[PDB]
Parts: sequence; structure tokens; C-alpha cells
Amino acid sequence: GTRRDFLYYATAGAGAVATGAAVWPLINQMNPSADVQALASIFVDVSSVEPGVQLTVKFLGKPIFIRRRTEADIELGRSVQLGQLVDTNARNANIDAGAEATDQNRTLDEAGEWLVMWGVCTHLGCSPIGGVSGDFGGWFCPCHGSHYDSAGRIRKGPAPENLPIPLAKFIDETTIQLG
Amino acid sequence: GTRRDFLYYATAGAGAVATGAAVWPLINQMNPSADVQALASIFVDVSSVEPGVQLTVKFLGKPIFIRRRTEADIELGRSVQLGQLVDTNARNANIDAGAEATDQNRTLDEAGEWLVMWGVCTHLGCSPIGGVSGDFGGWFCPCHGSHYDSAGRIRKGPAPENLPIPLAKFIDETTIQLG
Amino acid sequence: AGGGHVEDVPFSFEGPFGTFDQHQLQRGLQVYTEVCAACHGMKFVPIRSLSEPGGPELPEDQVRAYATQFTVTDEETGEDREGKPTDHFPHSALENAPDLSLMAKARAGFHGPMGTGISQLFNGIGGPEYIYSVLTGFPEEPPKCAEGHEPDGFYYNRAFQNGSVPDTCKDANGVKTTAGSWIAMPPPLMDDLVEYADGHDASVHAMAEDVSAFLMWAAEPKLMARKQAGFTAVMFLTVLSVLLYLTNKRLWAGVK
Amino acid sequence: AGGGHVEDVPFSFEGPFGTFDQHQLQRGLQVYTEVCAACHGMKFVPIRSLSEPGGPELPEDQVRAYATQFTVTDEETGEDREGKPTDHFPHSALENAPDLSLMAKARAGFHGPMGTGISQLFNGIGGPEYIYSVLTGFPEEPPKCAEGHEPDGFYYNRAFQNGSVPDTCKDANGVKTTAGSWIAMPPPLMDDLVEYADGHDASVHAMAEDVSAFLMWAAEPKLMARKQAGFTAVMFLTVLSVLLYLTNKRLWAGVK
Amino acid sequence: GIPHDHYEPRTGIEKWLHSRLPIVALAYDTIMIPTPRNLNWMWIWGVVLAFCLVLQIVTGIVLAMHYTPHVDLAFASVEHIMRNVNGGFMLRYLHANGASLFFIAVYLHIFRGLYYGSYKAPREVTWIVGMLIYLAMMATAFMGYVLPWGQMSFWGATVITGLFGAIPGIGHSIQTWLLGGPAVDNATLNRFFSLHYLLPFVIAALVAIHIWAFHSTGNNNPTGVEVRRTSKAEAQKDTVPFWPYFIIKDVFALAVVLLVFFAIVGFMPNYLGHPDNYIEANPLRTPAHIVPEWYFLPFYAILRAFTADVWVVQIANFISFGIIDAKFFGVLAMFGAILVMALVPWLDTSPVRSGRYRPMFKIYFWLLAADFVILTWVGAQQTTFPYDWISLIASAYWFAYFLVILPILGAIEKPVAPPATIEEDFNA
Amino acid sequence: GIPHDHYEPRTGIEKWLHSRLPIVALAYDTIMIPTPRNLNWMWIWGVVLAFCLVLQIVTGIVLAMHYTPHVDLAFASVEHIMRNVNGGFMLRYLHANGASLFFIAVYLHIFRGLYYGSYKAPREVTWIVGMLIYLAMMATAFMGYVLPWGQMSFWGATVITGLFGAIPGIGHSIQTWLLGGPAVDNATLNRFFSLHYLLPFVIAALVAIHIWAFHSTGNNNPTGVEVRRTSKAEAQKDTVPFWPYFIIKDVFALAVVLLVFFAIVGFMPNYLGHPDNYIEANPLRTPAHIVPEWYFLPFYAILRAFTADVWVVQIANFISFGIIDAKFFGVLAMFGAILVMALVPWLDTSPVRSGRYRPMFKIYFWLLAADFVILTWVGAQQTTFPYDWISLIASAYWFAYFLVILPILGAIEKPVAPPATIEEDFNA
Ligand code: HEM
Ligand code: HEM
Ligand code: HEM
Ligand code: HEM
Ligand code: HEM
Ligand SMILES: C/C=C(C)/C=C/C=C/[C@H](OC)[C@@H](C)[C@@H](OC)[C@@H](C)CCc1oc2c(O)c(OC)cc(OC)c2c(=O)c1C
Ligand SMILES: C/C=C(C)/C=C/C=C/[C@H](OC)[C@@H](C)[C@@H](OC)[C@@H](C)CCc1oc2c(O)c(OC)cc(OC)c2c(=O)c1C
Ligand code: FES
Ligand code: FES
Repeated sequence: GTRRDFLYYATAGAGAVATGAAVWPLINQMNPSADVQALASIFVDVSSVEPGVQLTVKFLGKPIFIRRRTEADIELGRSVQLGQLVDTNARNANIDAGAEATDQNRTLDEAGEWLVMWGVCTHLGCSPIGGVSGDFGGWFCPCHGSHYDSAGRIRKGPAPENLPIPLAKFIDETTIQLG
Repeated sequence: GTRRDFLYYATAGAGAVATGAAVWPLINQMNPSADVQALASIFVDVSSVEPGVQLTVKFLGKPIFIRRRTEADIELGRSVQLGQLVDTNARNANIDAGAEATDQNRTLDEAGEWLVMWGVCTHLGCSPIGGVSGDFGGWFCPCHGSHYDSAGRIRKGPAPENLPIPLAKFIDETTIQLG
Repeated sequence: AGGGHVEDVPFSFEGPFGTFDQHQLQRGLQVYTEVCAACHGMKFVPIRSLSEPGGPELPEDQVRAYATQFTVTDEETGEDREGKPTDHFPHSALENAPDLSLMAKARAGFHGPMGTGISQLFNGIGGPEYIYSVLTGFPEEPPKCAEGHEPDGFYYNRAFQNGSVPDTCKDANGVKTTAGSWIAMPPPLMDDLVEYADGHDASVHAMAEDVSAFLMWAAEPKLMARKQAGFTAVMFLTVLSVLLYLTNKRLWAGVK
Repeated sequence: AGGGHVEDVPFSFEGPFGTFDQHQLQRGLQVYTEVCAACHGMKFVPIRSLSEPGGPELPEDQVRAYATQFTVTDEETGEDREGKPTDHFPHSALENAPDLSLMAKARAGFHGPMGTGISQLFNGIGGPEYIYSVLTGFPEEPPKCAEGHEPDGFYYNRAFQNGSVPDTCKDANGVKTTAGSWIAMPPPLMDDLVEYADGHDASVHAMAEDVSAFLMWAAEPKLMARKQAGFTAVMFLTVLSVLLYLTNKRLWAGVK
Repeated sequence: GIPHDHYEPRTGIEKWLHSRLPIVALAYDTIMIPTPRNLNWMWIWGVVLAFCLVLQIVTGIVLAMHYTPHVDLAFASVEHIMRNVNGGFMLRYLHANGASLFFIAVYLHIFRGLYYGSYKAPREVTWIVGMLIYLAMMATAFMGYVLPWGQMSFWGATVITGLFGAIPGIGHSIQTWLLGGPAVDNATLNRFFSLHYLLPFVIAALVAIHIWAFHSTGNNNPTGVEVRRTSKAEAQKDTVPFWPYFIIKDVFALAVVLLVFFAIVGFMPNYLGHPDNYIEANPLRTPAHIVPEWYFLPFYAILRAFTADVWVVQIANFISFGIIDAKFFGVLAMFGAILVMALVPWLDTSPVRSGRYRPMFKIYFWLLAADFVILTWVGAQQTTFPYDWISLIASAYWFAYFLVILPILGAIEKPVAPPATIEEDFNA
Repeated sequence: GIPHDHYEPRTGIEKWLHSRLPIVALAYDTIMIPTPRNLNWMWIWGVVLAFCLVLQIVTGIVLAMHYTPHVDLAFASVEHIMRNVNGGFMLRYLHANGASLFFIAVYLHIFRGLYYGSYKAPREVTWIVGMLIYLAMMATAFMGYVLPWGQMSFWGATVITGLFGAIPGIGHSIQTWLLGGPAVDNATLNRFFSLHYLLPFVIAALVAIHIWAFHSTGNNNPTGVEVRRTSKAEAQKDTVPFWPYFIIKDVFALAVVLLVFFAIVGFMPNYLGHPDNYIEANPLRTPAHIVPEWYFLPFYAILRAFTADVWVVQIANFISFGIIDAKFFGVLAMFGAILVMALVPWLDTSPVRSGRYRPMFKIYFWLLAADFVILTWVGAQQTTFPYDWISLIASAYWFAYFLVILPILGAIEKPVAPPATIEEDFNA
């Protein structure tokens, strides 16, 4: 053969390497800016949160729900058999990744009064309407019809998982610290 | 002839009329919006203005100079024959429009102490340098080399007129009101 | 959900030849200033538009005077001052009171029949009509249903639709049985709460009808301009069409 | 117009293989904080960049601690608070003190010879070197010329060029005779005004040299990134060129 | 490839210009192309689309001159364009309803194609290029709507970037990249502005090739019978020069359309839009009545028909070991509803071009048409019964029509007698 | 018009695609056009320009995704693109020096043309279109520079919109309209953003026609002799197919250029710019050292040579009853310096194409070249003596060259013997 057929490759080759090195940064520039990535954590004051009230707060640009549940609210949460849930995973970042969607496992406390979760429907993103609304006494996502129950578990609609619980924890008697 | 040759004109004509009605608003939208045209007048505090000092203030987005002149400054202004100046009009909005570029005609007081003019070079727009600079003990426009004298008269360069004096007047012992 | 009843009011401006009533707007402006303004802002409405033609059309001296009644914070200085007419009405005073700037456009009062939007095509969106109803919609007595189960702090409204409703007023499926629901806005009006210079009646009916025409204009200032623009475009094109038609007809004539 | 003298310091970052000195920047940051910061701000520099690689590179806990000294006004609340490292250094405290964010870039210290800019091509734009000079350019005594005719509130500076000069130091045509001119910035440095932890000398010479390297970085944080990017681009292309060359040569070979 | 006559330099300026750059020549051959004598009103949508693309672009540049793409000023900026900018209030509304007219036109244009076999060979490229244009149009129309930064703007921005979150595996990445962050925020609004600007020029470029393609294939007529290509003589029997015969027809039609269009823009500029977008964007509340833009409704209906509990969704979810669940199925169902339409040239096996001569086809076609209208209508109702059902059957009939019905009719159906020439049909 | 063979469908995909839309065909005839065998390194600037236009446009869209056109955020926004955006610091610098390379290229490109008579018939259209492209380039390059909103940005914005204020009568209107107000403010910045975006697509469109024009005229060589058009045989003797002979030569050149370009962007990104633009725009101060962008210097020199006290200015002012004074003269002088160059096809009366064979021309040409460099150099000095003189003589020689010298050399000068064929020259 020839070593000329090699050159016409070592060339076209080095070319394609440059073109790539060019294209990459033109793509990567769209990824999060050094400042968007610098976002950290926040602290929320739950002094006024009366039971039966939901507190909506902004964190990382998405809404975060903080409901202090009623007895009625906790009743139903605890009366659902795990296998009647559509999603079985707790989707809770505080507990193990394999935990089970048991109301008891979706609250911050043992009394299961403090439900803290991302008010971000898992279907496509809307913030589901609260106020003990929907078909399961939870939240209703108006975008495509997803219903969540009093523990924030998906129970009907396109949504595939339960509303996630973000790293949260009470750092004193009246303050939770998300993130 | 024909009345068909008329129609092919009454048509192409009505056409050109619409196209115009279209093109106009597309051009007119660039003219000053209702928010810019609402700009009115302002009041300036000349308390601290020591003689030999220039106060630069914004008004209508352009800078407005307020110099309290020294004796030296008024000396030279008065020592020039109108026929020696390039621009002969006072360009003073307070006095008559046909006034003459005599230092006395370009100051607000009779003492010739208060020189109030637009710090907008008449050549192309820059704000000429102050603090007695230039070759006529006035202002120097760094953009294209125009020199103005202690009375703000053009004496050299591309600038064709003297810095204009805007409607101004003392409304008390320490406050001038431009516009 | 949220598809309820709204009182069709025959506003002067509804219609292709409709036009604002320079005096209504004026009255309305008084109601907004003496009642609404207390809680609701109008942050997108420059006070000087009060002078602009096709609206309340007050003379600059008044407008300049009016604007004085606001305590604006100057952007350059940072310190407070008198309000110039080049300033925008302030924000809503009451933090949960919505801005009324665009409010006449951000609400529908006529929702199509079969959900076919044919009711809106013939009656307009009904935004002013809706705001009208919300004002003239506070009845003296709650629906028998809510007796005793009324949320404290809210008030029943015969037109408001997105409010909370007592458990006792939802039927077998959750749907509410009452025509309206509970707002957080205590009924604003009450006969002659405002006294119009010329004595024109201050019945909660009229006042509400006026602040509406005003709020309509606050939101759509170029309404008349737009409509005049409409006409013109239609004439230009009704002619250009007829002509273009003949030119067409009398051209294919030499083929078919 | 203008154009003066600037001390050509041999900075570590000057050069195609130049790199910031992690410690200089660290020291410089201390000088900026303990001296300059008093009047100058750095409003385009996010405090958290102190952590970012290729610069001072302080650990987050420190940076987080540092950011605490500043009293920022939170945009959402409106009320003041401790400074987070996600905050930008404050604005200049002293209203007529320029921002130092971009100073080493907004200044030239090497002006071409015949006005040909060939002096800048071989020495850089000398911004850090100019800031250096302005700091180490406050002599104790004005030039005998201005004796008594010293504008008040100003200080002579051997490097500063855009300041005012006494009538007595202008020659026959107006041109100043003094190497420098009159600044409004009272000489800020004076030997050992700052105590570096490791004892490193705090001679006004060193301090000024350090705050410069820091001020250089404050303005050009991706200096190193840019240069690495440079090399890469040059290798890719020095190779692709040689290859494209041969491909060319060994192709026209079949013609000429 | 029809037989006509080419450019002949007349004046001197023409002979001069011609020997250097034949811009005049080519523009002539383009404006004089022979086109079928029979062409009903359904052939005017191609022009209404061209005009819209131009209307949108100029009113756009103009609006971009006053709009600021930044979350804190964006909404305000548009209200300013409305109240201050000279005639802004009417330019804004023209750009907005321009999108609506743009789609009403592209659908009428599309269905015209489905019925007359305008996608059937040799016009298979015209169709795919047109199909790309369609995709671009929506992508654009979407980003535009995000700009005012209202309630619909913000959440539609949230939901549409969400569709890429549905993609298995890479999905979370594709989404973070589109958003430039962890949520729809300024970084998003800003990049959307830059792209909303850029896309229309890309569309324009395709429209050039779209035109080039049908120009180098000859137009189609309601007959499906091509123009006789064997002699300038009989070719002229089937045709008529584009200019002025059809430009006047088209411009005339374009005037009547615009007549109605301005009637809308002047008298009911807000009819076709959503009142909730006059509400500033709120990151913590999703409007209870959030509904898509009418021209998106049908594909929206299809996406939400497929919920967790749909038999076929269930089966797929099963045989996919979970990967294809309800969410991602609706995404695939929607995009697929479009991809299926892009393949019509290869699913409609009947060799008869115009469906005017396919008595069986005519029926499934009008059902498709009724389905699209129904689909659109459903997108606007809640997800409760019987809408969930109606939506399901409708989505079903859509794929039914392209994937099963058309392939079958191709083999079954007994075609009717199509005129032997355009000529004989025109004279009729 | 050079004799050559054509594309023919080989594969099936090619025969399928060809009978529908010959995109492959046309792309072939374009990439295979026969071009003169002799073509020195001065013919590579056409490509370097194409590349720059693309480089500028992509890095532009990218930058537009992060920049906010609003006076209060505009400058900050660019510093953000520098410190936060992933690789922004290097994209910003690329766009900025991209402008420089773009001009260094267009000037080398232009002078190449002036010397070889590339503007002389039949290439007269290539020239005018290229001339329009040149005007657009500056208009663009200007608006771009305004966007960072620094000191030079603000004042250059003030001064350039000022040139329209110079136009007698209408001038104050033309200016208020450009500014959207009584001063360069936000309204201006905002509309400039929208136009800076739009113009490049217009340039792109012209470059299409620029290419189309020289493609349908055949390239020019350093000889001025055309390619023999009488036989595929002798045509091939003078030519060589563009691809791959010249694409490799051009791409190779383009690599060496880019090598140096990246060296600049990486190591001295700020060399070619003005330090004062890292100072936020100040409406109340004009930087003492305000100087234009280097690529504008020459036309800037010419404008400020003509002051109130220049003999012609006065003669002019006199005869023109005041109307044409010093200010408006400089404006006319500058724009005229460009308009004069656009007319070269009708001022250079010598019928000899390449100036390689015009011994008398060669001297005035290199003076023109030296004048342009001098002109550039002067724009950067103060208006004091002797610069005011140098600038004057220089501006003078510019018009001298196009308005007098070229027309005269046409009649005087004794030409040299140009090779009879490109072949004879190549072989040499
Ligand atoms: C070592 C810390 C400091 C550094 C590096 C520094 C640097 C500078 C620089 C480079 C300039 C501008 C020179 C130019 O325009 O070319 C300047 C101006 C100024 N500085 Fe500082 N400075 C420092 C400390 C201070 C302090 C402590 C004050 C306040 C007491 C101060 C007040 C000013 C003022 C008022 C100006 C304006 C002077 C003028 O332009 O006339 N500086 N400084
Ligand atoms: C493919 C043609 C285009 C379509 C279908 C389109 C559609 C739209 C839509 C649906 C909106 C939102 C309506 C609203 O304002 O509520 C919009 C907004 C906007 N578009 Fe376009 N657009 C097109 C081309 C352009 C172009 C070429 C530009 C840039 C030159 C542009 C600039 C804008 C701007 C600035 C806005 C925001 C202001 C506004 O709300 O109108 N558009 N566009
Ligand atoms: C930018 C929007 C569009 C414009 C401006 C446009 C324009 C045109 C024009 C002028 C024609 C010729 C006249 C006619 O027969 O109607 C045409 C034909 C056609 N277009 Fe479009 N079109 C657009 C979008 C589309 C879309 C979305 C499709 C569907 C994918 C499409 C498919 C076709 C087809 C199949 C034809 C028939 C061509 C023939 O008869 O050979 N076009 N288009
Ligand atoms: C957007 C920048 C431009 C691009 C992309 C462009 C591109 C080209 C290309 C690719 C060629 C052929 C290769 C070559 O000769 O280098 C060319 C030739 C030419 N260009 Fe340009 N050009 C540009 C601007 C200009 C300008 C500003 C002028 C003069 C005002 C001009 C005048 C010419 C002429 C006279 C030719 C020779 C054509 C012939 O031989 O018939 N071009 N240009
Ligand atoms: C004709 C090719 C182009 C040229 C010659 C050009 C030139 C320029 C120049 C000289 C600047 C100032 C750069 C600086 O020194 O900071 C600039 C800035 C900018 N250009 Fe372009 N530009 C071009 C195309 C584009 C395109 C297609 C876009 C997309 C809209 C664009 C967007 C921008 C933006 C957003 C800025 C401001 C931020 C910055 O780059 O500093 N440019 N452009
Ligand atoms: C840079 C990023 C880009 C280019 C992203 C491009 C995506 C492009 C697609 O077009 C190709 C896409 C617009 C197209 O999908 C085929 C549409 C029919 C999407 C349909 C659509 O609209 C909605 C909408 O408008 C809303 O408003 C309030 C709200 C919505 O939920 C509540 C939806 C929605 O749920 C869906 C499915
Ligand atoms: C909406 C569209 C608009 C407004 C288009 C405007 C286009 C304008 C022209 O293009 C035709 C223009 C760029 C071109 O004239 C041929 C240049 C040679 C102008 C040269 C130019 O630059 C300056 C400059 O850059 C400055 O900044 C620091 C400051 C300046 O004063 C000192 C100037 C200046 O005095 C001149 C003459
Ligand atoms: S995003 Fe919640 S139902 Fe779709
Ligand atoms: S604008 Fe002042 S000298 Fe030209």
C-alpha cells in the first residue's frame, strides 16, 4: 500500500480532534454558571406554622412545601397499605435510599406532623396545589392531573414518583434547615 | 385604450398605500417613547460652588456645566472682539435668539460669574474637559480637538458653534433651575 | 376548578365602536384612590398617563398635584420625596393584595359554553365585568351551608371562584355547592363611601361599575387607539381586496 | 492628553508561562482588606472567587468567615445581614474612589514609542505595573515648582498623569513640567502598615507589589485558564498545520 | 422539469447585469414557472405562511429593540412596549396573534397536503423539509411565549424543559443543560431570548429549500395528475404562468385573510390567548387553570391521555422492566404523533395520488380532521371522565390512521377514475 | 463559464435524491469549479473572511445567551460572562478579537483586489456587493462595541450617532430617531442589541450573492488573463479543480492564521483594544484618551483632518453659503473616502487588468497602501502639529489616487507584456 493513505488520516484525524475541542465549549457554556452552582442552603422559621397550614418557600429556584399536618392528615397517611401506593420508595434523602413509602417514613418527626417536601410534581415540574386538595386529601397537580395523598405520595396520574423530601432537619425548636 | 389599464393601477396603488401605512409604524416606533418625552426640569444647589469650580450635573441624559468663574476667567472672556470669535451667536436660550457672543451675553449674572451651559461639544457630542484647559483657557473636547474659551465659545477645531446655554435662572440666592 | 357566574354589564367601551367615558374613568380614579388604593397598587401604570388622551384626561396641573399624594423613593438619591407624575402608582400596600394594573385583563368572566369558548367570542373575556361582580358580590348572609363553619378572616363572595370553601359545602365528590367561595378581601364598598363632585350617585352598584371602567383603562390605555387602528386596517383591506378581486377576475377572464 | 512613566516590575504572571503566586495574592488580599478596602470597592468580584482555583485559593471555611465582615443588604428582605461568600465585595466606600475590580485592565503603563504601540506589544499593557507605581509614587516633598501652589486635598504623585497641576508648573504652552500630577488619594501605604502572618516584609515596596498581583487577579481571574487554553490551541494548530502542509505539498506534487 | 421559455436580456442594463450575475434571470424563471390551471383556494396557504414568517420577523426585530431579557425587567419591559413605545401596543398584539395565524395556516396547509397526496412521491422531500419547518416553528413559538415572563410563560417553560427530563438516563442532564441550572430561572430566559431570535432565520433558510424543492418538482393539483412534460405545446394546455395568474390570486387571498386577521388584532387581540399570562411569573404557585396555547393543545391532549393506568401504558411499562413508564410514554406518544405524520410518504401505500379519487380514504381522512379538532378541544377540559376517555380514543385514532388504516387501504380500496389530464379537469 | 464535466448520481440514494432535489448536484458544481493554477497566498483572505463570519456568528449567539441589553446590567452582565459562564472569558475574547481578525482580513482582501484589478469588469458586481458587505461589517462592528457599555462604548455611541446630526436639515431628526431619545441612553443600547444580532444574517446573505457573483464569472489570477474558454482541454491547462487543490491550500492557510489568532487570544487578548472600556460608561465624563477601534482609525483620521481652518473647507463653506461647514465636510470626507473606493471600477480607466503589468500604477498603489497605514497611525495621535498636516496630506493622497491619478494613468502609462495564458505563467 502507501504511507500516504496514512497521512490523509493522521490529518483528517487531527482535524476532527480540533473541531471537537471547538464544539465542546460551545455546548458546555450552557451548563450552570459558577454562581448558579454556588447556591448552598437556607433556614426556615416555622414559628407561625399552625397545624393545617402549608408554608411555601423558594429554595434553589423550585418551591418547597412545609405543612404542619392535622390529625386527619396523619390518619389517612398511616392507613394506606404500602402495596396500594404507586411508588414504594420514600424518595427521602434523609433516610436510606431504599426506605419505604410509609407515612411514618416521610415525615421529619416521629409524631409525623412535619411534612417537608419539594412542591415539584414529579411528572413535568409544576407546583401541585395544596390545601388538602385532590382525590387523596393531599395535593393536586393542575398541569396533567396528578394526585398526591396527605403524605405527598403519588396515587394517580402521569407522575411517577412521590414528591421528594430534601435534606432537612430541625436545628432548634422553631427552625428547619433545608439543604 | 382601456379602463382595465386603470384598474391595474387603482390596485397597485391602493397596495402601495397599505405597504406604506405598514412601514411607517415600524419606523416611528424608534422615536422617543412616551416615557422619555415626559422629562421636564430640575433644580441645582450651588451652595458649595467656590469660584474656580465646575459643577457637572446630568439633565436630559446630557451633562450640564456650572462654573463659577474667577476674575482671570472673566477677564479673558471680555477681552475678545465679537469679530474674532468663530461663532457669533450667544446660543443663549435665556436672552434673545439674535444675541451676540459677548462674555456678558453668555453668563447668567451681570458679574459674569455664573457660566451655565451644556457640556456637550457641538461637533459630535462629547463632554469637553474642563478646569481651564484647551488653548483658550476654557474647555477642550478630546474627541476631535475643539477648543472653547472661558465663555464657552468655540475658537478652534471642527466644532461649529458655541456650547449652548439652556433655559436657566436663579430662583433664589443658592439655586439655579435648568429647564 | 373555577368557571362561575359574572354579571354582564353594558360598558361604554365594550363594542367595536366602543369608547371610554372620560367621566367614568375620572370617577373610577377617585374610587381607586379613596378605597382600593388603600391595599392595591398599580405598579405598571405611570401616573402621567392620567393626562394622556383616550383616558381620564386630567390636565397636567391636577395630575402633577395628584402624584404629590404618594411618597416615592427616588432611585438616584434613595431618600423619599413628593411624587412626580413621571412616577408609577406604588405597589400594593397590603402585601397579599394583587396589583390592579393588568387585573382587568388577567381574569375571564365569560367562559365558553361546552368549554368551546363561544361565550367569550360574543361577550369578550369579561374582565371588567368580573371585577364588577367581585365588588357587588358580598352578600350580607353566608350560604345556609357554611353556617358556623365559616373560615375566620375570609368573606363569602358570589363571584370569586378560587377561594377556599368549608367542608360542609362540598358535595359527595369534593365539588363545592356554593355559587362562589371565600376571599381574603373584606367587602370594599358600602353606599356613598365616596362623594363624587357632581353628586352622581355613589351606590355600591355605580362605584363598582366605575372603578371597573377605570381598571379596564388602567390595563388597556390604548384601547381606543387600537380600535381606530382596527378600522383603518379593515378599510384599507376591504378596498384592496375588492380591487385585487377585480384584477383577478378580469385577468383569468383571458383563460377560463 | 497624557502619557507618563511606569516602573516595569517583573511579575510572576507576566509571560506566556506566567502564573499567579498563590501567596502573593493571599498577601495582596490582606492589604486590599486592611488598607484599600477602606475607600475602594470591588463590586464585580464575587467573594466566593477567593476559593476558586488559579488564585488566592483560600478554603471555603475561611472565605465564608471572611465574607462575614461585610454588612450586605439582602435583596429579598431589604434588611442587613452578615456577608455570604456568594456576595460581591462592597462598592467603593469613599464615593470618589474608583472601583478596583478592573483596574489592572483599565490602565496602560506602557505606551508605544512613536505612538506606534510597539512598546505595549513587548511589555504588555502594564496595568498592575501602573497601579504599582501609583502606590510607590507618593514622594514626601512636592516638586519645588508647586511650593505653596499645591491644590488642597491633593497630593503629588510621580506616576499619576490625569491630575491637576499648579499654574506654576506649566511651561510656555500649558504642558506640565512635573513628571506626575496631583491625585486626590492620600498616600495609603507606609512601611509595615500590615503584618503578614509569616513575617514576609511589609515594606511599602512589597505591599504595593502584592496588592498589584492581587488586583491583577481580581480583574483577570481566568488568566491561567486563558493561557492554558492558549497552548492547547497552538499545539492542535501547529500539528494540524504541519499535516495540512504535507497533505498540500504531497498533492500539488501531482501537477507542478 | 416542465417545458416553458427562459430569460431574454432586453435593455442594456439587463445585458450588462446578465453577463455578470443573472439574478434577474433566475428570479424570472422562478416567477414564471408554469403551474396547474386548476388549483382551489386550498393552495393559498403556502403564501399566507410566507407572509406570516415575514410579518413575525419584522415585528419581532422591532419588539426586540424594546424588550429586555432579564427576569426582573422582562415582564415590565413588555408592559412598557405596550404603554410607551410608539404603536407598541399594536406591534406586540400583531406578533402574538401572528403566531396564531402562523399555525392556523400551517395546519390548513398540512391537511391540504394529507388529502391531495402532496407528500406522495416525487414530493417526498418537500414534505420532510416542511416537517422540519414545522418542528422549528413550535420550538420557536414556545421560546417566544416564555419571554413575557408571565404565569404561563414560566410554567410552560418548566413543563416543556421537563419533557427532556423524561428521556431515560441522559434525561436529567439534557434538562439541567437546557435550564442552565436547577430550575427555570434567568439563565433560561436569557438563552431562550437568544434562540427565539436565531430560529426564525433558520426557518427562513429551510423555507428557501422547501420552495426550491417543490419548484424543482412542479406543483401538485387537486387531481394528482402531473402536468404533461412532453411538449411546450401540451404543457401550456395544463398550465398558466405563475405570474400574474397566481400571484394575483394568492395576493388576493392574502388580503382577505389579513382583513380578518386585523379585525382580530384590532377588536379582540386577547381572544386567542391566556389571561393568566398577564399575571407576573410566580415560582411558588402554578395557576389552577394553566392551559397550553391553542396550537399546542392537540399534542398536549395526546400526552396526558396516557396515565399510569392505561392498559397499553401498563403493558409497555411491564415488558420494559419499568423503563418506559407513564411519564415517558406520553412524551413518546406526543413526539411520536408528529414523527408518524412525517412518515406518511411511506405508510400510505395507495398509488393513487389525490384522495379525491379514493372513496374509502375520504372517510378516514375526515375522521382524522374531526379528531384533530376534537383533540384540540379536549386539551382544554379537565382530566376527569369522560374527557380521559375521549382523549384516549382520539389519540388512538390518530396512530390508527397513520400506522394501520393507510397501509391497509393501500391494498384494499378500489380507486376511482382520475381525469387523464389537468386540461380536461379544468375545462370541466 | 469554463468548460467542465458534471455530477451524476452514482449510488441509489443519489439517484433518488437527484430526481427530487439536486442539492448534491449544485454542491458539486460549486466545489468543483475550475480555478486558475497560479494563485498566490493573497487569494486566501476570502476564506479567512468566511471563517470569521462563522466564528463571529456562533460565538455571538452563545454570548447573546448570557448578555443582558440594559444599561443597568449590560456592563455587569459581560463581567459575569467573564467570571462565571463556563469558558465565557475565552468566548468573549474570541468574539472581540474576532472583529479585529475580521477587519485585518477584509483590508488584505480589499487591497488584493485594488492591485490585481479584481474590480475591473466583468467583476464589477462582485466588487459592489463586497462593498455593501464592508459597510455592513462596520455598522455591525460598531453596535457590537456599544454593548459592553463601557467608556468607549458610550461615547463612540454618542459620536457615531452624531455623524447623522451633521446632515443638513433632516439631520437632527435622523439622530433623535437613531437614539430613540434626546441622548444616548438605554433606548439606544436596546435597539443596538437587536440590530447587532440582525445584521450578521444580512451580511451572511450578501456573502452568498458575493460568492454567487464571482462563481458565475470565474476567479481572477495574479495575471489578469482569463482562463481559456474554448476547450475542456486547454481549460484544464489553465485550471485545476477547486476541490481539493484549493480547499486544502485555503484550509492550510486558515490553520496558520488561526494559529496566530489563538496565540493572540490566549496570550495578549487585550492588546488590540482600549483599556478605557473596562471603565463603566459615564455620561458626564469623556475619557481624555478616547480613541477609536484600530480598524476605524483611518476613516477617523480623514474626518478630523478637516477643521474650520482648512483652505478647501472654507472655499467650500463659502460657495455653499454656510451649509457645508467644517463638521459636515469631515462627515462627507469620510463617507466619501469609502464611496470613492466603491467606484474604482469606473475611475481606473486602464484596460490592463493586473497591476503587475502597470509599472507606473505600482508606485501610486504602494503609496496608497503606505497612506492607509499612515492614516491609521495618525488617527491615534493628538490633533497638534505636525499630525494635523500629516493627516491632511494623507487624506489628500487618498482622494488624489482614486479621483485623479487612476483616471490619468489610464491614458498615460505604458503597460507591460502580460503572459498570453495562465498556463505559460504557471509553468514559469
Ligand atoms: C493600597 C490600597 C489602595 C490602592 C491599591 C489604591 C489604588 C488606587 C488607584 C489605582 C487609583 C486610581 C489611579 C488612576 O486613576 O489611575 C486610586 C484612586 C483613589 N484612591 Fe485609592 N488606593 C488605595 C487606598 C486608598 C485609600 C485608603 C483611600 C481613601 C483614604 C483611597 C482613595 C482614593 C481616591 C479618592 C482616589 C481618586 C483619586 C483621583 O483620581 O484623583 N485610596 N486609588
Ligand atoms: C418564527 C416566527 C416567530 C414566532 C412564531 C414568534 C412567536 C412569538 C410568541 C408566541 C411570543 C409571545 C407572545 C407574547 O408576547 O405574549 C413572542 C414574543 C417575542 N418575540 Fe417572537 N416570534 C417569532 C419571531 C421573532 C423574531 C424573529 C424575533 C427576534 C427578531 C422575535 C422577538 C420576540 C420578542 C422580543 C418577544 C417578547 C416580547 C413579546 O411579548 O412580544 N420573535 N414571539
Ligand atoms: C414556514 C411555513 C411554511 C411555508 C412558508 C410554506 C410554503 C409553501 C409554499 C409557498 C408552497 C407552494 C404553494 C402550495 O402548494 O401551498 C408549499 C407547498 C407545500 N408545503 Fe409548505 N410551507 C410551510 C410549511 C410546511 C409544513 C409544516 C409542511 C408540512 C410538513 C409543508 C408541506 C408542503 C407540501 C407537501 C407542499 C406541496 C408541494 C407540492 O405541491 O409539490 N409546508 N409550502
Ligand atoms: C464577509 C467578508 C467577505 C467574505 C466572506 C468574502 C469572501 C470572498 C471569497 C471566498 C472570495 C474568493 C476567494 C478569494 O479571492 O479570497 C472573494 C473574492 C473577492 N472579494 Fe470578497 N469577501 C468578503 C468581503 C469583501 C469586500 C469587503 C470586498 C471589497 C469591498 C470584496 C471584494 C472581493 C473581490 C473583488 C473578489 C474577487 C472576485 C473575482 O475574482 O471575480 N470582498 N471574497
Ligand atoms: C458580523 C459579525 C460580528 C461582528 C463583527 C461582531 C462584533 C462585536 C464587537 C466588536 C463586540 C464588542 C466585543 C467586545 O470588545 O467586548 C461585540 C459584542 C457582542 N456581540 Fe457581536 N459581532 C458579530 C456578530 C454577532 C452575532 C451574530 C451576535 C449574536 C447576536 C453577536 C452578539 C454580541 C453580544 C451579545 C455582544 C456583547 C457582549 C460581548 O461580546 O462583549 N455578535 N460584537
Ligand atoms: C431550547 C429548548 C427547546 C428548543 C425545547 C423545545 C421543545 C420543543 C417542542 O417543539 C418541538 C415542544 C414546544 C412541543 O412538543 C412537541 C409542544 C407541543 C409541547 C406541548 C406542551 O405545551 C405546554 C404548554 O405550552 C404549557 O403552557 C402553560 C403548559 C404545558 O403543561 C401544563 C404544556 C405541555 O404540557 C405540553 C406537553
Ligand atoms: C443603527 C445603525 C448605526 C447607528 C450605524 C452606524 C454606522 C456608522 C458608521 O458605519 C457606516 C461608522 C461605524 C464608520 O463610518 C464609516 C466608522 C469609520 C466611524 C469612525 C469613528 O469611530 C469612533 C469611535 O469608534 C469612537 O469610540 C471610542 C469615538 C469616535 O470619536 C472620537 C469615533 C469617530 O469619531 C469616528 C469617525
Ligand atoms: S407536571 Fe404534574 S401532572 Fe404533569
Ligand atoms: S465632538 Fe467634540 S471635538 Fe468632535
